[PDB]
Amino acid sequence: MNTIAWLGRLVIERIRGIGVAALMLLQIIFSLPSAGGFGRFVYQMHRVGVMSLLIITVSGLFIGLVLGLQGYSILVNVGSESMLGTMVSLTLLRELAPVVAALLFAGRAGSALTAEIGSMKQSEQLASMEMIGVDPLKQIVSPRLWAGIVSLPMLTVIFAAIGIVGGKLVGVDFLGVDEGSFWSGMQNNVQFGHDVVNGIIKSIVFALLCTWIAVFQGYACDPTPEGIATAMTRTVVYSSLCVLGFDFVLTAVMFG
Amino acid sequence: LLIITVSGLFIGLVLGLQGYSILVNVGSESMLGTMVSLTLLRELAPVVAALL
Amino acid sequence: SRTSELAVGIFVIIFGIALFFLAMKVSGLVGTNLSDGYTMKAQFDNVNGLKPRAKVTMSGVTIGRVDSITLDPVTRLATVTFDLDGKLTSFNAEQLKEVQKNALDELRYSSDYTQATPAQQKTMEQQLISNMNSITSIDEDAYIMVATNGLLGEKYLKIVPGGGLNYLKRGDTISNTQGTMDLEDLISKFI
Amino acid sequence: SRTSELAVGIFVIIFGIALFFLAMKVSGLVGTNLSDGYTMKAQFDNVNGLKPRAKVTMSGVTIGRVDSITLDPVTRLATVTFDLDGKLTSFNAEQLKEVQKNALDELRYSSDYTQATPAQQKTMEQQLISNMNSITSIDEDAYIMVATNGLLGEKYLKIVPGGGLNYLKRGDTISNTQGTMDLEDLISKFI
Repeated sequence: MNTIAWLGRLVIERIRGIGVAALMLLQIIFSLPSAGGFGRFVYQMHRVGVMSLLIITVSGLFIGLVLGLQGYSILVNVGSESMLGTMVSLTLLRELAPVVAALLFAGRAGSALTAEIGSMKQSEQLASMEMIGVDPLKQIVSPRLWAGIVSLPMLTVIFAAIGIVGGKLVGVDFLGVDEGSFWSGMQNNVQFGHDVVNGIIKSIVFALLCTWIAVFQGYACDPTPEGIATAMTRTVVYSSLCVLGFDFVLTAVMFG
Repeated sequence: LLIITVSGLFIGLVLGLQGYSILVNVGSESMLGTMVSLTLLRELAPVVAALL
Repeated sequence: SRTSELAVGIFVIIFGIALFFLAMKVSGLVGTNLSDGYTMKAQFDNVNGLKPRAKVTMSGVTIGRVDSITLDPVTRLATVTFDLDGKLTSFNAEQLKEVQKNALDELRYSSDYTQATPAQQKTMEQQLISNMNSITSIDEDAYIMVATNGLLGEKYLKIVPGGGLNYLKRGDTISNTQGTMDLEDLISKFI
Repeated sequence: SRTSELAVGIFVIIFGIALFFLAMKVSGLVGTNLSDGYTMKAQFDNVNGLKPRAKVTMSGVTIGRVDSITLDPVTRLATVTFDLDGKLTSFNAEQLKEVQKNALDELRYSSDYTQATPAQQKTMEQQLISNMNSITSIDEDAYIMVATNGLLGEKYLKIVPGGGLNYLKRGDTISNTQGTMDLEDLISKFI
């Protein structure tokens, strides 16, 4: 009965680990900012956001070419493909662009923060910063958290806009559907406040979880060159489970 | 095995909940079992299970 | 302190279950999120394609859901059992003022004047013991039926409000019903 | 140094394009705008899926929305409020004489004035004061109805015009109606 005893010891440490990461979040956001805190947030928007711009724009095109090619092969048997422009822009705006653009943000810019704060912990830069008197949560961690909550909802819109434009390329200009019935099928069925705004609120709840996890794993490492790399797979797995987990809860509320 | 089996369930609960909200306006949801098993088998399960 | 951490961790997950069972009720996907519901039932001869959670409509407005469909072996008549919302089909305390001068206005008509007794205090006594307690909007010459909602949409119970004399009590069974007309019969007549 | 101040300023521009493209090239925001609208209403005997914020047509052109579809439980009939427009559907500043020169044309005709109560200036002055404001293009003998486009599309309201010597003023109940037909209606009427 050791394996049952080891399994129960595993999920007790993982429960306690949530409680440390909850108390770490209440110390960051319940504080008025220190002098100079906006100059570092603009710089941290460059590392997290702008470097992630190339992967999202390219991969957003490749889903749009697939959604236009799969939606045409199904809607041609029933002979109604004036709804092609609807189902492409309805699959992206409420479902795929909130979800897939959080599965690529957890990889590229999610795990990179855990390496960045993690390598500062093994090389004692975090411990050296505290003896000077500077608190490393306000100095290092907090400009990285606020640059994650802002930079992902700005990236699902670029994912959704490039995905529709890419779906317009293979649907209208390669397979040969009508251009005017493509766009006029959108404005009838796709509202703004029910679909585009509910695709943004779905990504703010996703941007909080892919950043608060990816910061806590790099702050509570164990300082070891092979203990860092084991916490970079702990933050890609835990982000992809909370994205798909809060997907169903937010879909049932918004579209139920 | 644990991440794939759990995350595979969460997409199935979403595909059944989104495909019902669209196919109830056109009133034809005997095709619900088709479009769920056609989205997974040829498109999502090859792609999402390679992103995890 | 470690204990503190633990606690502040059991409180997140317990709050994480309090949200999942809030957002599952307000979605409609579990429980009954319609107020003060009262239940009626009817007896059909043929109800095809009718599951629970169907629509019950008065003129095309969703007022209720169906809960159970059973079948009597001996008499061969099916059984529906639906629940209706009562916020908008009942006469509440305000809405008694609209019906008391209307449902008792049909009682003191020219038809009932020289018929039972022109001294009777029963004709006003019948109404307020039925107007104040256990009232519906549904009349006693209405029949219910099954319709289609777009010749392609799923089935849904439909009430036909026809005429009006008197109401039902909360829990009564509608006598008059109308069965469906399935697909394989319509193609017999059409040809 | 100046790069990190600039390469974020580009990132807000490319977000600025791809947000503007969603609102005013994909989503319907630029196409919905009630140009100084008002509100009228009606009462129906069947509204089988008239979803809110639908469209209202006069001759096959969008001149209105839908706002509320609730029951009227003293008659158990529907109640729809639709907001039309004040530039597509009414007579503007120059146009006010076009309805007084039409009231004098077909309505104040001498063979029509000699068909009613005897006067010389009773209706002749009324057509200058009633017709000047609170007046739409809808002639009062125009009965609204529910329709659908194609055989899969949503329900929309259709106002069939014709005749009419007075115009519906403001907030008025449109006179006649007809409900929507589906399979429970048609095959029970095809015989």
